[PDB]
Amino acid sequence: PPRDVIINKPYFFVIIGEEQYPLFFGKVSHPRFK
Amino acid sequence: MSMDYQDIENMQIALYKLCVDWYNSSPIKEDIVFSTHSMFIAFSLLYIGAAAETKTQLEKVFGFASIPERNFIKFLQSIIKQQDPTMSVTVDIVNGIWASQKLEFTEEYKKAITTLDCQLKNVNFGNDSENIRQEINKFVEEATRKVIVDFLQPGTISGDTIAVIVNAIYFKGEWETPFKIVQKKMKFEGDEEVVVMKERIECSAVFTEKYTSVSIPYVGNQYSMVIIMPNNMKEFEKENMGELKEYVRRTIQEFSEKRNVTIPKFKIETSFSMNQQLKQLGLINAFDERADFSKMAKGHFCVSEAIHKAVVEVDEKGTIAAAATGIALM
Ligand SMILES: [K+]
Repeated sequence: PPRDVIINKPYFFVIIGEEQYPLFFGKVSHPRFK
Repeated sequence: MSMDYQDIENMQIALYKLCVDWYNSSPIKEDIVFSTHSMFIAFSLLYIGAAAETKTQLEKVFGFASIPERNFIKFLQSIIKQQDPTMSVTVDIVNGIWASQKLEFTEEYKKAITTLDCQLKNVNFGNDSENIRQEINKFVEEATRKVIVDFLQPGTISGDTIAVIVNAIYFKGEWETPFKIVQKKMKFEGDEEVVVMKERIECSAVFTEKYTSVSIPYVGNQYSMVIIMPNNMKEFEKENMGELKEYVRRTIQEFSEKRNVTIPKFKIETSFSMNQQLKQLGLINAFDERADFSKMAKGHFCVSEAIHKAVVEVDEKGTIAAAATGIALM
């Protein structure tokens, strides 16, 4: 059965399209929506 | 609208190099967002006017000479303008230049900025600096659908300003599979119990000793958010940042499987003054009288202030991201 992904540790993100150019980049260590 | 594959590879290398270099030169630590894509586009408009050692230093930091010069403006058009339809996704990239009425742009410079569909206004910084600041801030606010407000703070522009180059980027996409907010908060390592979102989604994921990654698709499966979660953030920072391009490539190339994905709900906003970081990256002559912008305009111009702001908002429905980059010349 496919392994789940749990983002439970500091992470990088990139937003990409088909050329895979990094439109946005970030690192999250303390996730907040405020 | 169709570049050579090697040239696309050369620009993928340059843009990831700039992204990692910006990360690696940053003072803001545990939580940061930025668009080096925006920075590249704003500085591309400065670089079109650069010559001599200023040109070379811009090439070193941003990778502008990774492709033939005769394809440079066309490459910029390729990344500013829509190539393939975005469908449900919104990607809006705009540029604006506010130039002193006393500035005479070269024929080459005027042609490039018109070819790129860059807004051009001739203004009176000597007496209207505050009104111009508000106008630019309104331009950015509109371009970013209100996400980036008050971009240029008081003092950034003045009566001594001769030009302001602004790039803005707006991104809005819904997740292909909307997340469900998990009733119970989830402990995030080094942090606290946080609101997370989860769903069984069809996605590519890589599980390796150094990191776990997932590509979370937007509606249409043409855009995604790629999350790269190191197993040890510090070691990854010290040894693996340089292969970000390949970790993204490997993640997108992996088979999609239907699996549970849990991610935090999160918003991040970052502002910075770019000048000192750009000098540490090797952009030195642009910031003083050594500056050579003789292809832009006649006269003696230099960068007073380079500013960036970025916002990313990730909820159970999707992502809104915006950024702006401003360059003020004296
Ligand atoms: K639940």
